[PDB]
Amino acid sequence: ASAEAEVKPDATIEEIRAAARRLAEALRKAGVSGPVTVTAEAGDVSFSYTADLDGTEEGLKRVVEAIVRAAIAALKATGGTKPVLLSAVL
Repeated sequence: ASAEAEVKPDATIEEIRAAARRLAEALRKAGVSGPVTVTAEAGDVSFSYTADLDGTEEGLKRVVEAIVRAAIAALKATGGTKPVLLSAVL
């Protein structure tokens, strides 16, 4: 019930979404269902959201969009000069 990816500061939006889909896809690969709390950590800031991972494709895309939301907040808050640790906990 845990997944992490480290995103480079210079990352494109496609790269961020790729990381997000890897995290949600790893959570999908345990038969594991429930509220997922996602977090993006960068420097001295952290942002978290909760998305329901229910089993539907639509739940997966919700979780992905929460991850990408948190990630962009982190990169904006650190000026795109610091790596971002994406994590998703179930």
